[PDB]
Amino acid sequence: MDFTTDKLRSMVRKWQTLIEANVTVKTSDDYVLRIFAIAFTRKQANQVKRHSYAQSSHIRAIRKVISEILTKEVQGSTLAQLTSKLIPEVINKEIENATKDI
Amino acid sequence: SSVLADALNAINNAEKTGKRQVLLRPSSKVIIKFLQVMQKHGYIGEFEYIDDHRSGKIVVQLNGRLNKCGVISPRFNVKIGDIEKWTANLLPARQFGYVILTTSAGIMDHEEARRKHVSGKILGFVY
Amino acid sequence: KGISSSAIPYSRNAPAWFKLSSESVIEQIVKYARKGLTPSQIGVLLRDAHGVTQARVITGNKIMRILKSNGLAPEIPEDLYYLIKKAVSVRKHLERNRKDKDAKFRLILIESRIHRLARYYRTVAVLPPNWKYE
RNA sequence: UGGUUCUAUUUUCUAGGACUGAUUAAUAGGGACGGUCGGGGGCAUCAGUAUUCAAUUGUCAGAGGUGAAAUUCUUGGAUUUAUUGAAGACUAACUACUGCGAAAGCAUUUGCCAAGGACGUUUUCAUUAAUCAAGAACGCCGACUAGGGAUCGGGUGGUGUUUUUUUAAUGACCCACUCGGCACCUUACGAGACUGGGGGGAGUAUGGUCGCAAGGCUGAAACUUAAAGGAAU
Repeated sequence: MDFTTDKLRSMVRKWQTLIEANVTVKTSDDYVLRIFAIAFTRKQANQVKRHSYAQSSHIRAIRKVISEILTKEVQGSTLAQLTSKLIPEVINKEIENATKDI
Repeated sequence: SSVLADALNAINNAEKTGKRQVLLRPSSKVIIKFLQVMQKHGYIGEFEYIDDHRSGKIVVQLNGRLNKCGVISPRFNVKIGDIEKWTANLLPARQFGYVILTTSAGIMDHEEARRKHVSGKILGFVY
Repeated sequence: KGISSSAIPYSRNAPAWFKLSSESVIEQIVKYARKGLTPSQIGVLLRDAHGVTQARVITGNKIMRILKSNGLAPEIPEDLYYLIKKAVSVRKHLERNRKDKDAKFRLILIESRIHRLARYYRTVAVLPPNWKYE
């Protein structure tokens, strides 16, 4: 699976940070997959400072929980189960819910 | 730098910038006597020694009448016969300002020193 | 340079809620020192848990004098000891990996700082002369 | 730790003797601690897609490159396309009048190794300090007042929204204050006294000195001399 280049070029904006992670996970079959992840630091509503950067320890902690919960979503899936899991974009919702604490 | 020199530097350039109060820290007996003789001649107003337990602070109030403080950094001895010569060589004019000396009878200006007839080492000037 | 130090109060009394004894503090001090803590650690533990503000105020004198009068003197002052062990930790790092030019530079700085207060302590003769840093 | 002897009920309690004696705690300096902070360093690890090369297909006549061309490769299949491998680098956008480092400099992940700074501190030492010739490592000004907006790191307080719950602790934003930084925009006030060098800028003249430079068809001069060429026609 792969994005088009225009999608992530349409996502990258300055005055934020992109946290990107990747893990090499073997599924419940013996397929081994290198699976990536990108995420961009939002600014809250009522935020008046123009930056909304992460403090790089928040980046390490966010990237840690990204790696842990998506290597939990693999190993607990086959290829067909993982494909049906990442069609309706719901591992992204798992990452968002698990990371809004940070 | 010294401890009398930076106090007199603060009390100089604060008055040049036109403030009505200086806070100078730290504070010694020689600083108290120097401000004592210059308020005896009317260059500063009141001043107050806030005692913290470290070394002391002074808040001087000063109106307009000073235009230069200083210290003479080698504390050379002067004589009663050469008080007039040293005032002539370092003061602005003939009767303009006072040279302040550390004497046997304490910190005094030059004209009080030669009034009660005692010499000493030079400390600094005010005019 | 930054201004971040501790601000000693103007009072020199016990704070009038300090109901403990002026001797049980000394017994706790010598107990912690004999179980093996540096005097700064004695002071911070005594301040945090058994709430003596500072022991020069609440006891008679400062706690290195308390330890030296109760027999628990240091071999070498705490400043020199901590700088010595930091210098030898950097020296073992340098023998381990030898392309750390920045850590060589910090070793030159730490060794200069060793020599400065070792010279001070030697002219005071806290520690004996003919002391070298090995 | 050792030893001597004094009081009343088989064992209770006792008295004495030999192996320290000045201040603070600098909006000076150092050291410890705490939660941290950073693209500071070293080692190891991980990834990324380009590029180059190679293998395998598919297809066929061109591909580079230039202002045009050319050297070069190419029916023994170049360029293009797809799959895969190998190599050496490099760390795109995020990336900033931001950060860190003594400077040169430093940008992928994770871990280890030591380090460092700012902050917090009712911790500790107590003048241990500042500047630089020599030497060593790496390689509009100042002694000067106030501010203002924005930003980076820490801290305190407030009390709303994102957060959330009996697994650990831990956020993000808003506001005020405060400390310390990289800058920016202003203000007020001060004597602030890899070594070797002729003398301003723009020009002008030259009966001086040192140079370089003209003539005149070539051949062709001792020879009025060929062929051929030039010029004008």
